Amino acid sequence: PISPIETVPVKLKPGMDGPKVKQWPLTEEKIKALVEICTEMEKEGKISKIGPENPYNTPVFAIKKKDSTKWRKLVDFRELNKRTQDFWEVQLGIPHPAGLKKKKSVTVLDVGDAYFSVPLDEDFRKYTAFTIPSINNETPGIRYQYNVLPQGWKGSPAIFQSSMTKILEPFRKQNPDIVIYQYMDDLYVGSDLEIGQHRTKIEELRQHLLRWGLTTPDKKHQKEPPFLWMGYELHPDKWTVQPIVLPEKDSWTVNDICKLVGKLNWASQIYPGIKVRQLSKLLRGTKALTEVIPLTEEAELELAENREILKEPVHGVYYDPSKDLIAEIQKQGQGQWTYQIYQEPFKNLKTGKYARMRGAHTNDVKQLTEAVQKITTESIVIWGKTPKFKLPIQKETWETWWTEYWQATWIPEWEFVNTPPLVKLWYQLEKEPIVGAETFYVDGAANRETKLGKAGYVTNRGRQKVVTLTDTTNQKTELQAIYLALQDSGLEVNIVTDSQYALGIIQAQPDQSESELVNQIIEQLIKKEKVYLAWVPAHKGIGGNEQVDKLVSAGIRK
Amino acid sequence: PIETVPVKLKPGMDGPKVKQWPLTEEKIKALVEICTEMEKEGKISKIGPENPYNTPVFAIKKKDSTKWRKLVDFRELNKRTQDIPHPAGLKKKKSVTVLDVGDAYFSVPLDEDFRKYTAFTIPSINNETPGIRYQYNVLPQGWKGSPAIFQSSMTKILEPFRKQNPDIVIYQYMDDLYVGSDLEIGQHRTKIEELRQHLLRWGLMGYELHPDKWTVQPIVLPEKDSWTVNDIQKLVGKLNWASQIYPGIKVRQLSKLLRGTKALTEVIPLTEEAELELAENREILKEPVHGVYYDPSKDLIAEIQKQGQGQWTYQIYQEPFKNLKTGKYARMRGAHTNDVKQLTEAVQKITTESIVIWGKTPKFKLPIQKETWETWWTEYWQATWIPEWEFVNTPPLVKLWYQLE
DNA sequence: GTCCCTGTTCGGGCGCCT
DNA sequence: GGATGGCGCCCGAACAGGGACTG
Ligand SMILES: [Mg+2]
Repeated sequence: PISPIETVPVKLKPGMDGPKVKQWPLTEEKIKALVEICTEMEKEGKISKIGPENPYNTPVFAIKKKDSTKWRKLVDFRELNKRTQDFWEVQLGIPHPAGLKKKKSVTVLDVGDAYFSVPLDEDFRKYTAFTIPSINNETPGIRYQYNVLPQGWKGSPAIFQSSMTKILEPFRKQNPDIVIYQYMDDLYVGSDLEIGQHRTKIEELRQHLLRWGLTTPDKKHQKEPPFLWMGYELHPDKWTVQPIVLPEKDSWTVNDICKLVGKLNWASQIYPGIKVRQLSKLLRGTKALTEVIPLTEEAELELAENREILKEPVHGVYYDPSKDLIAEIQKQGQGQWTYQIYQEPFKNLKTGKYARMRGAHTNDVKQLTEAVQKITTESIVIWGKTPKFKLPIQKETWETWWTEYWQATWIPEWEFVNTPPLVKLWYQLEKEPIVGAETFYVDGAANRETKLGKAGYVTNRGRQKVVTLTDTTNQKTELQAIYLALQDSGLEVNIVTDSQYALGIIQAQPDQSESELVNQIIEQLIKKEKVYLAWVPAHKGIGGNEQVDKLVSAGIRK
Repeated sequence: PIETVPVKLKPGMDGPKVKQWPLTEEKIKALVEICTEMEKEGKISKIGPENPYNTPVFAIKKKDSTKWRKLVDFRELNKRTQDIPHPAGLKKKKSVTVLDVGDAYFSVPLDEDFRKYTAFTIPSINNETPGIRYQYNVLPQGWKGSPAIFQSSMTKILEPFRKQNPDIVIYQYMDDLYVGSDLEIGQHRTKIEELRQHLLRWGLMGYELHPDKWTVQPIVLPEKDSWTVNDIQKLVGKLNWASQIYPGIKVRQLSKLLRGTKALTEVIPLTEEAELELAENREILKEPVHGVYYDPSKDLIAEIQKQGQGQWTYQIYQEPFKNLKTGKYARMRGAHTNDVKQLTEAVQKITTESIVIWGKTPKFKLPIQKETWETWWTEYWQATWIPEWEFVNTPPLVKLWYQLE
């Protein structure tokens, strides 16, 4: 039937009018499937025949369902959507089985003909006009309009999900201890009741929905485990993801990699150790989906070790609120991280990965803090609380970092775990000038017009050197000078630069960088035993910042 | 009951469309319990997705109480809302108490054509349920127009208490009422309880301020008996920057001591003219900043520098190098120090001073990653207002300028 | 003013679930 | 083949903000 619920008032954008698009030709098979759908919907009152008083029209087309047998009537409302008002989507996320609590009895049933049972605003039904042909010369084409929610409209998902919440509100208020996970028309129902008393409560839900025009066909009424819910399999005490089959081409293109990485990201929620850095690196700078790209040696190696992880059995458990939430992070190279959330040892609730490369320059401690935040925000969505962490970083290594780091950074309750590779700082800048170390006064200068520059230094022991550069900037010359001082100094050196840009990068202690010049600076800083970096204002006559400034400015400035 | 007052937006500005951020379980349970009681009393109503506007919402649990306070981040709506002398004596009272009179805004209805802009969405744990949206029917708490529309009725209530106590300054900002006096500790609290009873006769907190103790942290210079090249180089760079604020600062004689290419650990004896130059600079930093006038039509900018060891320095200004106040904020120096928890306490004390001194919230430049702040800042918030902020990566130079020895 | 460098946000593609 | 919405990932693109530079 049709729900007796009040419609949602919808308007077009100001100054706009309904669409006027002609129907494209359709396959004979699709025409025969669209007429049986429309002839039955016209009887049920879900669509109404219109005449010449309706100047609007919108194409339609039909695709197969996941059931693969019946047909789904879709409408290409791309024009009406551009002219329809803006909505606020009520679906704030996707439910995850790790957030489910252990229930005594579980039922998963869906609503039949979900959209087509919710009415559409009467003043808006004229814009949803469509036309369907038939056997030519034997009967012309019929023109209907939607009296319910069409599949292809912008506002249909938000209106259905909102109306579904209003319908389930009296049942939830009356049965506050019956948990109903509501995703579109799928209904996961859990209770702490005996199976006989639970099935009684299910019929009360089916009679309540039937009162609001929503039927629950027995074909989609699951009564025994495993329950097929949101793409998982719910057993009484554990869950698992439906089988994931990776593609296996030999001439991988952009579109092929885009779906391989997409499936691996979906797999990393329960399969620990998934890494997609090298595969995602190939997709850089591409232009077309059909653009073929050969895999690299590290990409072949990364894809191989991923395929081995999926050929292993793994499952998740359900959340117990009386116990703690524990997250354990493991480090992979090239800024990759994986984590495992559990309450009992080796009984994971779920897993995951973090590899978002943030900032041009960073280190492992920054990336670990970023992973702690992404996990904390993700845990608040699924369980509503913050987990306790098990991080592969020493207490002293963290105390040292947030002591010298000028920004406020904090990690919640955690403890150190000895699971290499550990997170460490590969070098430490000195806080005071080094006694017995040669003092380098470095400076760089570049010309904006010709892109020519010079980087060099003068030392308090009489040494000086100047290197010419081509196609450089003023910031790069300042960095090139610091790299030159490290190259020609001993294991302990004092450097004085006038570039707060270069000083700010080095004080943050990066171990990886997009810039190869900065990486070369990082490698030098690791080999040094002591480094002290001071700053003086440029063009103020301070020595020996003046002697080096006059040396690099010669021939490129003034 | 009472006739509504029409309120519209600014020209060419749509309503707010900010997405709700994840809330913890104990905060959602509190908001659901509060919204149901607000809906029973007609203060809010359910709305659908045809309302394209949304404003985030959360809750705070005050110190020692099992009561939650609903908080709506309405500062994005206040920027779009269509646009009394500030008491200069409030910053001079011995003690000032802050009262939360936000409940009084529920007695006045809201303009019907404006209610659609005050929408918010209550999320569900693990997305068990789509977002349940509401909208306000009366004057919302934390909105710019709520104290303005209620300004007429507010003066009627406080008038007899203002007359009976002329030596008491009562200033209102957002859902807060600032009450200061020169009474002794005890008679002040007795007088605060008198106002609480007088405010409960109509319909229907923390902690305790002392604006007399609000001091400034001036730029101080190091004092040594043995100076090296590094010590003088760091001093010259600090005075060179400080001369942007204090034009009297000179650095001629200190710079000539560094002629040549010297080692950083070489000890340099101060000449008489250089030692005198350092003495004159210390007196200049003691003088107040000249020619700084408070412009109400511009934002108050507040920078914060993490100095470590629980020390936090801040400066309030509107124009570059035109500081209105430079102070510090120190807390516990333990090993379990929470940087985020200390930073939110700093921005609350700084905002509280701005509301007292100038009656406006400052715009913060916060030295913290954006993701780090939004994840934990609501767990330590305790005020009914929310100042606007941006996130920055400060140079470690400003850290050393406002340093402390 | 311009050039440079780095930050965040946005929408494109893919993955998953009427 | 030809629709919509949610969330996730990754990428490049279009901004905004601050610092340094020419004469
Ligand atoms: Mg320089």
